[PDB]
Amino acid sequence: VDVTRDIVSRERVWRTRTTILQSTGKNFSKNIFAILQSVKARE
Amino acid sequence: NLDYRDHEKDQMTCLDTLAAYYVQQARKEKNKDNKKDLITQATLLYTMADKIIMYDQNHLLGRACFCLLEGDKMDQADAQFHFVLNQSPNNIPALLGKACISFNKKDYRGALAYYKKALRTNPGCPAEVRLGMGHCFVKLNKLEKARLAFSRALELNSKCVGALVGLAVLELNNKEADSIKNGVQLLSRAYTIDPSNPMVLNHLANHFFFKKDYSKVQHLALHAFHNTEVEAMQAESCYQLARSFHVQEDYDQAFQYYYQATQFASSSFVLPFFGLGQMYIYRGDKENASQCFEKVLKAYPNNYETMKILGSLYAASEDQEKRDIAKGHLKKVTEQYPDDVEAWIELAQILEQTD
Repeated sequence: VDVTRDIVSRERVWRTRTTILQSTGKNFSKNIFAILQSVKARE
Repeated sequence: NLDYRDHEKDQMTCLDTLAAYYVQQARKEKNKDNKKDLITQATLLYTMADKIIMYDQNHLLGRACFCLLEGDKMDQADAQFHFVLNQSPNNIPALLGKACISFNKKDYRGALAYYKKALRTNPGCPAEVRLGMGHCFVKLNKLEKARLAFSRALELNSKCVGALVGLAVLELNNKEADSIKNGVQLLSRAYTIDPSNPMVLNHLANHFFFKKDYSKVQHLALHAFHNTEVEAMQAESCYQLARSFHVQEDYDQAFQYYYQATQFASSSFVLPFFGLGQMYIYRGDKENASQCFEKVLKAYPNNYETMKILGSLYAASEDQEKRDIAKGHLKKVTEQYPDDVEAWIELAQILEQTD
């Protein structure tokens, strides 16, 4: 029916599942993979 | 020299006219001849003129003025014009040539100091040498000086339109005051004395555009277009045509004119970029309206240009390449109050993801 494309075309989804996974801020992995790699060399 | 007993001097003076009036007549070409047809005759006899006497008071004028006709090699023409001061500068236009080259390099300080010597001696020239000085008094905020130059040019000879249309261009900014002088004394007088001018035709067209008389704007802009050669007048002549076509819900013909206005002369003014910005909205090709509207802010922002990219905003979500411009445009409509009605809607339409 047209009721589907009448609503999926005008609405706004600001948040979904994948939004929830990332922080709202800026936390890259340069400060994460650094220790992640340091832990593997000591073993 | 048949039997004139050594009269080579007058022969070289004869061929000097055939090496200078050709370049002088190549600029005012007619409809049956081209430019190269008078350039090729100006290049052949100049070499034959230098067989008797070389490097004289006017022979350097030809080498210098050969570069203005092709639009290149400006340093060569300035170095050839300076030599007339070191050989025998016995006239004023022997030195006036350097100021025209200073004008092409966007040097009005070097040009104004050279146009002062043109009025002290005031030699003979039907072209009103004071006209080029009143043309450089247009810049650097000398409105008290350029009118005093155009008035003397109008009192010596009213035949010159180059001293009259300037006062029309000096008066186009006043739209609420002095309208009759600007549509009649500066537009109806310059037209009846010289109808083949695309400047007065463009200005009569843009003056008639506000009076809602589009029947003559498109008629005059076609005649203001085919006789001009340089790219400064033709982009504006196409811009008037596409402006007259946009208000008639005729964007098909106006789109190509808006494209030609930017393809001919791009660094002229901000109007053709904004016309293509409001034009690319059509047919759903609003992608390129953003690229053409980007160059509008580079000159200066406007309260009307801020709502252009805001309405044609392709930013949706997690798209900071395009939402920053909509926010910065909305910050321009927020302070001023040009009867804002939907300005607050586009404000909240971005701030739903933010606070």
